Amino acid sequence: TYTVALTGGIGSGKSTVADEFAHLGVTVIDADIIARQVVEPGTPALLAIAERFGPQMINDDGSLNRRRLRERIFAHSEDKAWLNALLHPLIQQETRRQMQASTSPYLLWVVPLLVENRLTDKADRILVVDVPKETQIERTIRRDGVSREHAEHILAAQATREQRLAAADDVIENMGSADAVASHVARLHDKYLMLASQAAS
Ligand SMILES: Nc1ncnc2c1ncn2[C@@H]1O[C@H](COP(=O)(O)OP(=O)(O)OP(=O)(O)O)[C@@H](O)[C@H]1O
Ligand SMILES: [Cl-]
Repeated sequence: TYTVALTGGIGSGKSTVADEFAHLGVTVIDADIIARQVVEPGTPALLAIAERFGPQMINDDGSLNRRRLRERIFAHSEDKAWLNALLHPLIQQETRRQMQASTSPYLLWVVPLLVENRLTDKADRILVVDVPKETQIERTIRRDGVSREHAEHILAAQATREQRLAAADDVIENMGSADAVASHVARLHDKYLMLASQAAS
């Protein structure tokens, strides 16, 4: 299936832009979303986590207490392997199920480390969601409750803005009015529909 890889730095709005494509009927694959769904309330994986590490891993609303699980892995690095063994097969299975169930003309794959892990060859097209550096920092501080200095450290551990733009086939700036960003998505959607038809012929 024709595949567009969406990437961008922390705070740029990968998920925000992907949602607009989803609204146009595009199947969006995002490993972070899938990882959250495999540990949703009532899931067997969440039960396994609670039975190993304790009922305090479950909040009163039935969801995973993510901070308590991060604390457990921080104190016991060996439990990272256990968590990976539990969750990776479920994430792989659900990724494949979603691919198979899709009936849209193309797939949008959210790939946060596309450039860093050198995956710029798997997708038919690369879309970069871009914002100024200061915008990344401001949106990350707000969402994640980190210091500006912490946000800067994350940026330094990710691909540079220039590297991401160099790899992009198309760039969407997640700035200005939300309506215009959505119109930009609609224009790219038509481009991708036509490229998918061209590939199919
Ligand atoms: N146009 C915008 N103006 C202001 N804030 C925005 C805008 N678009 C998204 N945001 C906010 O910016 C933050 C980052 O957005 P989002 O979660 O889509 O980022 P991401 O690139 O998918 O994720 P990550 O930073 O984890 O890599 C969120 O709090 C989102 O609400
Ligand atoms: Cl977390």
